[PDB]
Amino acid sequence: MIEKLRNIAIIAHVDHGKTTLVDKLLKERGITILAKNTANDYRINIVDTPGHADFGGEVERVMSMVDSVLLVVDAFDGPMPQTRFVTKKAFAYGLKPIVVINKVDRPGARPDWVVDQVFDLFVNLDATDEQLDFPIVYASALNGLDHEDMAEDMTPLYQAIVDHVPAPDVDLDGPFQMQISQLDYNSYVGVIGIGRIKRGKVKPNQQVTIIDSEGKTRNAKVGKVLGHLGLERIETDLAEAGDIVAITELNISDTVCDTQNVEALPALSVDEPTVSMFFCVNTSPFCGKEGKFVTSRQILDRLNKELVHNVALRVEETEDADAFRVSGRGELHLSVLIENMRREGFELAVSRPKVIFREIDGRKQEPYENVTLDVEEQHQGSVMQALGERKGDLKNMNPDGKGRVRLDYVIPSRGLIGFRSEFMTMTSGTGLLYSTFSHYDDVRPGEVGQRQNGVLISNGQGKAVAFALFGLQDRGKLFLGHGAEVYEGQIIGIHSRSNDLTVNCLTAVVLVPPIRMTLEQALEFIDDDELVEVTPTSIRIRKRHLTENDRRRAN
Repeated sequence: MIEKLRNIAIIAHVDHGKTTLVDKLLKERGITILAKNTANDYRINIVDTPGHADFGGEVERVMSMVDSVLLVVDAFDGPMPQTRFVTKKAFAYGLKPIVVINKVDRPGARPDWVVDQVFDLFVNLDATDEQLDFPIVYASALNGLDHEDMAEDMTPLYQAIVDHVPAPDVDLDGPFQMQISQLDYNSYVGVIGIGRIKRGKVKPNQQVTIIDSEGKTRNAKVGKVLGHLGLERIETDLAEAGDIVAITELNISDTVCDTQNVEALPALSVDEPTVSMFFCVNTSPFCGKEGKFVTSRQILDRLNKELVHNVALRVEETEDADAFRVSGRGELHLSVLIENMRREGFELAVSRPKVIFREIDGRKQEPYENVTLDVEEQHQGSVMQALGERKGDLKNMNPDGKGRVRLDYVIPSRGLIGFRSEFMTMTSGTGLLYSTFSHYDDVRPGEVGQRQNGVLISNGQGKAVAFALFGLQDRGKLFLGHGAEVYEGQIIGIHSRSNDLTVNCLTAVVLVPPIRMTLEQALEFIDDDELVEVTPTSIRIRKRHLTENDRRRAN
């Protein structure tokens, strides 16, 4: 069995062979088509390499599993460049191609010319080998010159895979050990851990442990691929692209292994998340009113549905039955997921975006971002200073002659959380800034992403009145204007000092117009003891615990 597995991935374009071609070894799929050839039997998994680029690095994860690749290229045309993004990543994991020139039959094809290209745009693609690049199987659909030529254009192909692809360097014995490479979901089945087995064996009930930390759960059902079809399975062992259920929320990169003498799997590799935040069921006094989906049931079902084709997203279950550790490549990764879940009719509450302090070697490495800001020459001071105050060391400034200046800080994500809102206030809109995650340098040390002020909090359900809002705006700025239905817990504006006030919003009358707190703004605002409650219409900000005497109880 073990020295006769061949694991490859395919690549193509629009005049796709693909399937067609993988159909033809026996629209549409996919993951992963387990062909099987013999004159010894060979299992041949043939995993699909997506033409789309979802995000993060979906293709990276695919090639965790495989040891070579099919590169189908149209003879008619030649290797066009959604093939290009993949094949780049395909050589980086040091994989040997098998080029396949499709549809040489069809009467306007340039089979040689193609191969001239399939080096050219291939030698500039880096490898560096190949060379071979052989591979080199001239296929047909409806199956002359070139190779062979040319019996039943079907058997030679089988030989090409088995002679140049090696079986995967894996260990049948030791413990059990599998990386979750891909991951998909169903509304009864659970979440399924699609993987290729790195060590050992899996019975369907067969207890195990899961990692980054200490998730231990029993197994249930463990279906392997077989044709366009995953069948249930009494046991599948090493090397097989075998796909598995019941464990958990199970995640990408996440790894399995015997609950004895193991732990764990490496390979980050470049998609790992930088920010945790809690998504939880809306427990407020509008706790199901302004929009439809609200059961925790509903939300996780939704969250896995993203988790599937969101490679950057990582969802975890809690000590709470109603909450979840949603993690992402960014915060703007999450604000999206949230905002979209608003527009779908979901109603949920979210804890502030606390970062991910991972740790390379000894010291807490934490995440950093290359920030760039474009401002008026007046603001420079008002801007430069505040970022310094956020542990944002300065790289460069290219002051562009006009009267503006460009500033290029690097900051810790931890430290940039909040800034966006205050940056607009300094520059009064003429404040062009955005950043991008850069790398994971060492911790800064000191507590930094922390706001000075405290909030004004209403003390019961009622419509607001200027008989309170006109006199409370002598304490700070308000998030609401006249006649908005609030509750005991709704933060309703920032205070001038750092203490919080449990006030009454209820009991020329000119209220200065309030603040347009956007979703992201309210995320980059709230404390560890506060929450953002999102309905499909409204954005509400509150306190984790709701009555003044419930806050006293805790703090």
